[PDB]
Amino acid sequence: DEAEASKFVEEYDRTSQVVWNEYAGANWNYNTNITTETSKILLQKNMQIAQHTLKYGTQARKFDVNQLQNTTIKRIIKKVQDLERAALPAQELEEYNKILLDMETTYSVATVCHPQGSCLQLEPDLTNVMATSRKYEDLLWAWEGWRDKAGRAILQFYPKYVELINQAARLNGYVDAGDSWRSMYETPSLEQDLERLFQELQPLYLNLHAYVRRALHRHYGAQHINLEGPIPAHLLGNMWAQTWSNIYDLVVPFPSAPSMDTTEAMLKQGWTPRRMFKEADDFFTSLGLLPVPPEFWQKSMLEKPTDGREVVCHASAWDFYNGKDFRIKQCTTVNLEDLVVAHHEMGHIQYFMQYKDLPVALREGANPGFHEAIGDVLALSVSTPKHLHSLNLLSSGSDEHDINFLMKMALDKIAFIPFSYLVDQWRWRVFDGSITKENYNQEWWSLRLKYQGLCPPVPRTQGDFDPGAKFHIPSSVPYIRYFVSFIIQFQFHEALCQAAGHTGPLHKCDIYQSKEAGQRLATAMKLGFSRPWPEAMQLITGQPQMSASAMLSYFKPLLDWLRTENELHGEKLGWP
Ligand SMILES: *[C@@H]1O[C@H](CO[C@@H]2O[C@@H](C)[C@@H](O)[C@@H](O)[C@@H]2O)[C@@H](O[C@@H]2O[C@H](CO)[C@@H](O[C@@H]3O[C@H](CO[C@H]4O[C@H](CO)[C@@H](O)[C@H](O)[C@@H]4O[C@@H]4O[C@H](CO)[C@@H](O)[C@H](O)[C@H]4NC(C)=O)[C@@H](O)[C@H](O[C@H]4O[C@H](CO)[C@@H](O)[C@H](O)[C@@H]4O[C@@H]4O[C@H](CO)[C@@H](O)[C@H](O)[C@H]4NC(C)=O)[C@@H]3O)[C@H](O)[C@H]2NC(C)=O)[C@H](O)[C@H]1NC(C)=O
Ligand SMILES: C[C@H](N[C@H](C(=O)O)[C@@H]1CCCN1C(=O)[C@@H](N)Cc1ccccc1)C(=O)N1CCC[C@H]1C(=O)O
Ligand SMILES: *[C@@H]1O[C@H](CO)[C@@H](O)[C@H](O)[C@H]1NC(C)=O
Ligand SMILES: [Cl-]
Ligand SMILES: [Cl-]
Ligand SMILES: [Zn+2]
Repeated sequence: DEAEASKFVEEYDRTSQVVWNEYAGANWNYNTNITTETSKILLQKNMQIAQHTLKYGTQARKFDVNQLQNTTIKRIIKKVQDLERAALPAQELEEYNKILLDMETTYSVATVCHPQGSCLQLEPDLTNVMATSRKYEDLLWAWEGWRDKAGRAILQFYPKYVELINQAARLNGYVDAGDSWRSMYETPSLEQDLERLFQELQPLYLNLHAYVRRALHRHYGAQHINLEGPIPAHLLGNMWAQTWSNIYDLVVPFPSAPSMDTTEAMLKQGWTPRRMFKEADDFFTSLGLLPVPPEFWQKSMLEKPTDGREVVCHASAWDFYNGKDFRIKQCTTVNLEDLVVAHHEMGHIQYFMQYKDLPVALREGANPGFHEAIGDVLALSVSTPKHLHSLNLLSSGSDEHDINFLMKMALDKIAFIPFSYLVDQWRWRVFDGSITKENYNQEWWSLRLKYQGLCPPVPRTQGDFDPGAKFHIPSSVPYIRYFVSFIIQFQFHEALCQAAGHTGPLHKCDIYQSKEAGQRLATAMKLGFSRPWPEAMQLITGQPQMSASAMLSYFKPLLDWLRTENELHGEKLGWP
């Protein structure tokens, strides 16, 4: 009956709200007051939600959904039939939840110590080392040490995790966990579409890579940089070499056009975590988008707590499933990177608020990439010299300043493309059994080489598990969403710049206060997961494909500059 599928999704919706709230409830209380008290309540909440998932998922499975007339109801029920981990038998479920928890915990408490000297955590201590050291051996120490202590300690967990995550996926009708993850895009052509997009950004990436390598050669010495080879992975200013803007100082196109210390000026002006998020909120509301509610301000955690209570520090945005309570937890450092991340997280919150009246099953982004993209869009405008100046973080003109800013943007946006691409290429092949525990690491480095053109500064040996040194691997968060985000964020920016009436070069656009730009975003965000994502894309951009052409157009002046510069020096693009 049509009416009985209707009643079912109504009940699911009512009961999911309550149960999901309680779990987000408990999970929050844990994350922002790790104790074994909150940790014991979290465990009990895990079983509660698994038990509701099972109850509802079993019932949803009894609907012959072909026969379902209403498309929203068909779509909700189809999703409820996926139990996720709740599909597992009781034993396996217990052990998977515990694997996830032990992996996350291992990663987040791992420290690197000098022999009778200090122990360094990943944030801020090792992150700052990677960002600011210019000494090969000091970078290597932090780079190797992090892998020694985080990645190797993940390895004892990973095989069992893969086994249980694949098992849950097969139990929900997928072939393996990767297949389950890719199905979030509802795009049978996903893998080839992503490949084409990655191929489109190779000229820009290869030219960026070659110019950066020559600049490293100049700093680190001819004996340590091969001008036709991969770059050693510890020299890019970032623990994973996944963004390169901390070595802007070594690579500036035009040293003659100096620019302000963004970080120093924020500090210099006593920016706090709160001002950072307040500025993010202001940008959202300038677009006519929704302000975060008063509750957000009361309950969010915007900086490492100081009552000596212990917390999980990775920036994250939280929906509590009651249409009222949305939160961010981030141990905000006062710097440029973190201001972007504030925007990133605030984009998540905006989406939560835009779709909060849908059925919970439809409360997701049009695809995971759209969710990751929202904040970054706003942040592209934020990073303009024009905007940074309006916030009193830059002094201003020239072609030089322009090429300098593009370079700064490139070391964030372009460098991340291969990295964000390779992560799930690796995991997809682990999940499908192509990569086994005997070759996790070797296959990671194959992809690190093939896609990013990087090599490990020291030989890896059996027992290393470098992937486990990147948060999302032990936390089991899919990563392709970030490669998608990075492409479609420039298309969004181009479309909103167009809505806003900007003309001339795309990278000069700043959509601050554009109500036309807000309306495009709001309409798409309001859809949630109610319609195939090409419809949200078409709402924003007027067409329905993912496309690198906007990112290319944004970067085109930099492409020309890098070609001229690379050609002048005879660079050989790539790493034979
Ligand atoms: C197939 O089924 C789907 C699903 O049906 C729904 O779910 C199933 C399981 C059954 O329960 C159904 O009975 C139930 O209808 C059908 O899709 C639905 O179709 C109707 C319209 O035909 C849509 O109604 C719109 O709903 C929005 C918002 O909905 C929520 O939020 C409101 C405000 O917060 C609140 O008033 C509602 O009660 C509702 O509540 C939420 O419900 C979800 C669960 O569904 C729950 O999880 C939430 O927690 C809960 N929220 C709260 C607060 O508790 C509503 O805003 C719309 O109003 C406008 O639309 C009318 C039509 O044009 C218009 O006459 C009104 O004046 C009003 O106008 C607009 O108002 C705006 C803003 O103020 C204004 O700017 C505009 O100018 C104005 N527009 C005009 C005049 O053009 C509206 O009623 C449902 O959204 C929709 N559900 C979804 C998400 O798909 C589908 O129709 C069926 N298909 C077929 C083949 O028939
Ligand atoms: C810091 C940023 N943090 C993430 C993040 O915000 O995504 C955190 C951790 C990963 C999940 N996450 C969240 O906050 C989610 N609750 C977001 C979400 C998931 C599903 C549905 C809706 C919303 C991040 O890792 N980033 C940011 C860019 C690159 C990547 C990285 O650091 O490697
Ligand atoms: C932290 O946890 C303990 C045990 O759950 C609790 O009693 C205490 O109130 C919490 N502290 C804060 C500040 O939330
Ligand atoms: Cl690595
Ligand atoms: Cl994803
Ligand atoms: Zn995110």
